Amino acid sequence: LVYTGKYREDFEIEVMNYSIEEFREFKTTDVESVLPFRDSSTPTWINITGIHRTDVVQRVGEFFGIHPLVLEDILNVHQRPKVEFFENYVFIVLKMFTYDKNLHELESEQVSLILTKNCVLMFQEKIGDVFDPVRERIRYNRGIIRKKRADYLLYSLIDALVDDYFVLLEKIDDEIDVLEEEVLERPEKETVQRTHQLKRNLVELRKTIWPLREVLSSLYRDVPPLIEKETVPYFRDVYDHTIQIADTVETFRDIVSGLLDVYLSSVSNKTNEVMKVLTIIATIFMPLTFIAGIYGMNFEYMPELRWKWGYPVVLAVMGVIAVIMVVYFKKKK
Amino acid sequence: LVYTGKYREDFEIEVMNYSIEEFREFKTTDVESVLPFRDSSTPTWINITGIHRTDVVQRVGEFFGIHPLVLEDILNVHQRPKVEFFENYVFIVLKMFTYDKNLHELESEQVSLILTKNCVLMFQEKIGDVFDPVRERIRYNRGIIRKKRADYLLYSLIDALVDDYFVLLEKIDDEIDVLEEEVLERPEKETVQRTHQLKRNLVELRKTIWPLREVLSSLYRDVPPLIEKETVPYFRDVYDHTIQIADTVETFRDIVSGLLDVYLSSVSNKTNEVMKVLTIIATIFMPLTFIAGIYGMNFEYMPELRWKWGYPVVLAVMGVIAVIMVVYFKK
Amino acid sequence: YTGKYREDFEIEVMNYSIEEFREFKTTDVESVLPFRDSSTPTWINITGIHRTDVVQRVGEFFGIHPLVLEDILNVHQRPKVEFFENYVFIVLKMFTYDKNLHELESEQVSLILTKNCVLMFQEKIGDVFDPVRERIRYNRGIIRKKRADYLLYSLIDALVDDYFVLLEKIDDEIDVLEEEVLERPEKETVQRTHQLKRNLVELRKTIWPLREVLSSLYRDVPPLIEKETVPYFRDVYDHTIQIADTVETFRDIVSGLLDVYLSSVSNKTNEVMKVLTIIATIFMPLTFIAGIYGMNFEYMPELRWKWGYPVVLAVMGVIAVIMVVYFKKKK
Amino acid sequence: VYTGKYREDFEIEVMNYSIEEFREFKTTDVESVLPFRDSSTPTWINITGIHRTDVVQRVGEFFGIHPLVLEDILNVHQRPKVEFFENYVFIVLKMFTYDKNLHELESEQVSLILTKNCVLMFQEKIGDVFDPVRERIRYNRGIIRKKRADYLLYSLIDALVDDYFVLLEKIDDEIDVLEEEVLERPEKETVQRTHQLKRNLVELRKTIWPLREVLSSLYRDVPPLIEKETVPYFRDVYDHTIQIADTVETFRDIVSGLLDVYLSSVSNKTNEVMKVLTIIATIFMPLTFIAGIYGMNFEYMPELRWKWGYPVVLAVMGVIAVIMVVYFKK
Amino acid sequence: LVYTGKYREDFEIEVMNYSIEEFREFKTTDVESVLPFRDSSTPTWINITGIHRTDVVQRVGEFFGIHPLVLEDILNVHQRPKVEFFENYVFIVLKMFTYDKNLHELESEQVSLILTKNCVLMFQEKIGDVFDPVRERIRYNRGIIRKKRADYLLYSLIDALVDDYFVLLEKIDDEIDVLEEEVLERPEKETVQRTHQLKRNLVELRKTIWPLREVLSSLYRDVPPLIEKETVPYFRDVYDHTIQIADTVETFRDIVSGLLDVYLSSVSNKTNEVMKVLTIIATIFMPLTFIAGIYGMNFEYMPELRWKWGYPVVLAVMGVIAVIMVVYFKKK
Repeated sequence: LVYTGKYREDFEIEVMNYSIEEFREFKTTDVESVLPFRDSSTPTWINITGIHRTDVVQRVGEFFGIHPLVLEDILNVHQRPKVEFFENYVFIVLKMFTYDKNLHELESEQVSLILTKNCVLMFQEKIGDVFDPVRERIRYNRGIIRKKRADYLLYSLIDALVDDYFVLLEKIDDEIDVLEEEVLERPEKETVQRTHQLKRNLVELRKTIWPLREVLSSLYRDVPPLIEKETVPYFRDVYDHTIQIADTVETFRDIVSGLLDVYLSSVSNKTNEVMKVLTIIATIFMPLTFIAGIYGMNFEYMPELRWKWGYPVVLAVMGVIAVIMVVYFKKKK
Repeated sequence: LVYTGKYREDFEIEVMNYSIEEFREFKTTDVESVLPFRDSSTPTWINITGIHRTDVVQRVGEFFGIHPLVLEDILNVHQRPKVEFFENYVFIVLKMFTYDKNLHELESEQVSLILTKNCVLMFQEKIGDVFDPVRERIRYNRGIIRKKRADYLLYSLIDALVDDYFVLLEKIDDEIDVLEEEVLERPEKETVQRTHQLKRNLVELRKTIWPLREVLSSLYRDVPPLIEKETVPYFRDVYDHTIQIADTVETFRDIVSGLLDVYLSSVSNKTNEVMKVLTIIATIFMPLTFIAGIYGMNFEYMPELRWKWGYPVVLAVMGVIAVIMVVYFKK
Repeated sequence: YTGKYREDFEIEVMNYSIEEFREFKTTDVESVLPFRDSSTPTWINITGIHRTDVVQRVGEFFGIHPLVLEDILNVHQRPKVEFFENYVFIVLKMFTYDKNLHELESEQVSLILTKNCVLMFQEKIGDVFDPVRERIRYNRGIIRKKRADYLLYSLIDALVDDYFVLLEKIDDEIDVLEEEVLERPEKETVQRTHQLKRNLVELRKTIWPLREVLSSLYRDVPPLIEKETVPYFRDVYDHTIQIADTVETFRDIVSGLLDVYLSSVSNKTNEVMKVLTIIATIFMPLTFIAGIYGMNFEYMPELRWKWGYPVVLAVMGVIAVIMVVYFKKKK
Repeated sequence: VYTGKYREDFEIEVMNYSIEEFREFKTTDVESVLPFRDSSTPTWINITGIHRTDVVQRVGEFFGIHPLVLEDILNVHQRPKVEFFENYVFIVLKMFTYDKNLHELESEQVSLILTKNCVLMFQEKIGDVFDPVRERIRYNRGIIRKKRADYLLYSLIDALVDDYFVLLEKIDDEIDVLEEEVLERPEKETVQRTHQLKRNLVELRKTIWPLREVLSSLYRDVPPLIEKETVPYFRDVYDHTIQIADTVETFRDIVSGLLDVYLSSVSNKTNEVMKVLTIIATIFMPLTFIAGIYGMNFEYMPELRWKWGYPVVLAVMGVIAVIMVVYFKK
Repeated sequence: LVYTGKYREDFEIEVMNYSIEEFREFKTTDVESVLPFRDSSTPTWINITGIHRTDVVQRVGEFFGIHPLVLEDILNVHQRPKVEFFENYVFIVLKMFTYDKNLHELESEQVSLILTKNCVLMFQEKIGDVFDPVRERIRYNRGIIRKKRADYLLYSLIDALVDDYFVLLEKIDDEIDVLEEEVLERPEKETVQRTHQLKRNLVELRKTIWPLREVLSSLYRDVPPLIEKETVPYFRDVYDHTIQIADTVETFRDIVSGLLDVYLSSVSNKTNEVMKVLTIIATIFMPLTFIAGIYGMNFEYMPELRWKWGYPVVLAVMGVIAVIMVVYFKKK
């Protein structure tokens, strides 16, 4: 039993049993109070927050007769999502994402679950989730959520985790718009440094959902013990929502790529803005310096003193030269 | 039960009850007057504008016995279009899209409606809709919209909404037409800030349309309380169009996709072209200037004055070198 | 009249029957008017519509909407079909592209079919109706035995066939541009493409919305008899598909033209600087040294060192030459 | 009207199988394949050389096929689709092939029509991926004999699915060659080759993208055929096109990023020259200016009044050049 | 039978024979010493080094009746990792990579293996492998490897193989962080070369592992000759790795792909930065030297002498004009 997560602080127990009639919920740290709900007729949902605790799970897990490896695998926070099939229960590896705005940081939380008999087990590390509206449906008798069983109750949680990324979408757009305005007006250094932060976290997001599809697809392909009549209409929708994300990822991939060019295109303009100055100055002096060089040189036959008005006439012909090119300038280049 | 919308200004109600025989249309802001129309055997079409009113949503919902969310989710002005079937009513979320050509921006208004029995409730935040020609055929008993019930009206309402997207695409292309031309001829940075945001507007669009197919797809394969037969092929025609719509959207991206580089394409090439102009100037005068710079420097031995006419001969040897370079240039 | 041609003007009327035929050229505007109630379908040519006296007369003579007259006076307008209880106004263009220089001209052809007459309006001289005149002249086709209904289409189909030549015009220039860009590349090429690609976009400006224009009568034609012109519209639209595709076909190619052309010169940007560097970087050192002896001092090494003039120059030569080996090093 | 580029060869073949026995033949006779319209066992039919409008018209009118359905086949340039009917099934498909020698992707349309137990397959030229499919029909190998023409069609399409994977292998290998050239020994005109590949890659996306609807239309419906013995099978095929198209989008980024390597290589070697050009002119311009002053002529010359002036002038400016050396690369 | 490798130097053959009872091993380059152990009912692990030998590999291939082309394929050191299936034994193409951090080099080592009956063939290129701790378990009876057969050891070989790929990436991972710091701050020349080499080796990396993933799924779905599901679930562990490894490879691919263009905007922006200096340094002296060259010329009418204090005045006006350029600067 090895917990490799960073949350070893708080622990919490919550159990929500429901039926076509009533609803019940409580928060008791008692380990042996939530266990007798296992053989309950009505589907009994159980929450375990603060999964860092090995002692409680070691009692609860072995009260359910859970395979030893499955116990520690839960405590392992470094894992690629999957599903563990058994003759009694079904285990699934999941992840939750949280992106704090006004900052670029991607944190994750691994949620594990085991569906045995009528009981659904949700295992949390810290406080907070997107499965609160699910409880709202349970508590307020919203839909067929009171009638159906654990596999649907599980799907209700599965359906919620799907919407988790949809909520995360607007969180992404926030940092984009801030980064947008940085690029759109007065672009500067560290912007590209911020670009990578947005760019790196971008593909990283889809990278997680990518194998998670087959994790859910294999379920949608098999599920022998659970009712497939209920299953097929459930997961097929979730199976569709991954396409909604598949486009949504590329949606921002084009934005990040496109907006990146704007900061890059400005430099070319800025370069062109400067290289026009270096151009016009070099074109109005070096040819005239050539004139100053010839008369600067002294030869055998000197027409300067020979011809009348040798000195003043030199400035005259050069003055026009400086003008005629300006007319040729101030145009499209 | 909080309205987070940007329009809490005005509040409007309109009621239209019709049939193959009779017809009536009127605007009564009275919440009590529209209530007894719940038991109407004829299809009841009701307009409700100014959804900012929490009490009206509550009051109308109470008398109709509506779930809190179904009333509250409407007050939530930020929501994804979807469909929920019920034993009595049908929860539907829609999004009206509007675009102005002068100022480039995508403005929208969320639309939700509920259909139970013969009752239909259209909801709006602000004034304006595309259902004006719909009311025409209703009012003048034109089409089959009178002959059938609210179920076909439900289609007829959505039909006008889906049709609006086609017209919207027409405005988009012309904005692209002007935009794409500006980059071609004019390497000036004004369209650049316009493009990426106008591109973003189209990018914003596909985010809605793609999952919006489920709104059709759900009704297309199910409609348990609604009548069978007719309901599906009418939706099919729309479900066929929503394919063409989304395919039309992605097609537009290809234009803007490489159009961004065209801006950089001209600038980079012109910059280098300017360098070419600067190059040929600095390369021809300096060596010829270097010549006179040598004679500008004096020494003890000057063969130039030893052999007569050393002045004009130098002018000749320089003139050819400058020309033969220009000949070498323009290669 | 918003056009620029106020010079050339001509009036022609070719009235036919199932038996006989008549044609005449009378500059009098009042002369063609009594042909309105002529039992036989009367086709009328009006070239040089710049004259408002003919515009104002005919419009008031047939009772034509004032804006429709202005629509003819407006030479810059999208093709369309205007449905009315009596007549139908249609905007059409005649595309002509010379191979000598890149330019595509378009003359608007408006037509109004009312009662017993069909009107053709030309801005300047020239059309594709010369063989159509022959069909009215030589009794070729069903144009004689039918009324103004197919008589109008006989004018239409000839215009439809005109687009084919235009594709052949551009495609030839494309094939030339294929040889101009992909191989033997030079400047001003893109500028020719900048004219061609622009006209290519300018081409889709008309044809693409012209589909609905031809599709306007596809399912309608209210005053005239139907199902004769409908299968015509079918095959006519069968042609414009390949046309618009051919338009789009060139676009993808034309894109690949500049794209490869872009990286070509932008890579030579470095190559150009290679020449500008090696030339300018060998002068400033030498020009300075050759500019030293121009200065004045108390002690002169020029006179102190015998052969002061040639020795200094002789040694600096190789010092500038070794720069070539100093340069040219593989970057 | 046949607008295709293959009007040369033509061939007709019919493969009729059972759960026990099997028979096949090659007869160009148009009236030999028609009486198998009422064949109990599912009939598989191969027709290459769709340029012939007579057979398509003859066989089509024999099956009561709508002229437009026969006309859509005559059109060789078309987007894949699915059209359900109360009797038969009409589906349009495409075949893509790439050669490594010259960078180009050749295309071919396959329009199949399933009516009851009769399946039609139409081609322009010789060559297909249905050869290993025939083997199972030939050797009584697998479930393919037991199930009907619906699973046959499923298998026919299923075989066409993996064809893209192998087709994806081609471009990825071309990428590998492109990975080599752009990075190692960067070369001009390679972008032109790359831009063609870009044009080739986008060209492929035109088919697979609406082909999702092609698969989704079938999979989520199947009105005439047996649903539960067909629908879950279409899924895996409908699942693959997601896995396929995602791999397609993957290459789009791969080639895009590597395309900028050659671009980045140029600007770097460009700037490589610029920094050198800078320090050359910047040092002599002030120095040349100084000597140019003493070259000027006036009424008063203090240079002669400067004791030991000449040796120190060239020396005092000698330090100015030195302090700029360390200043370089600050 | 053509050897295409670079190691024609050394040769060695080790044979490790064990059972559920004992263990025994020997190292004999003699060909006819390792052959009679073919009919051994006990699992026999046979090392094969000196793959340059076309004759012995043939001879052993002759002794086992191995297909001639397969023998040449073993002699072929240029091949995609795959599995050649046979009715009795099984041929598999594999690779072993080694990377040093000092000099960036990804070297390749192809090891083919064939398990016939109880005999295990392992074709080495040169001396040494990562199977050193694997030999300990066979020798010192460490684990259930003794109680099980060589088919279980067959997967135990993959363990040493895959564990290398883990450490391999861990070695390679060190360079990216450094290359980042090279790109993020203090960017310079040769950075592209490191960006090239590390990515180039990474290209070679996926080019090997990605098709090597098909090796497992080839057997994992079947394993026809050996025991099924008594070997298959072991593959599932590496099956998780071979996908995650290539994704961890893909991780480095995406990072380097992004790390590259950051350096592009780094230089290109600072390219103009130096051009700012060259512009303002040159353009100010362009007229100055020209002005000095004006009076450098000589004429019949010289107003310089006509103008009192001609020398100090001219040098005075050029003092302020050159300075205002920096004030004329700071525009855009």
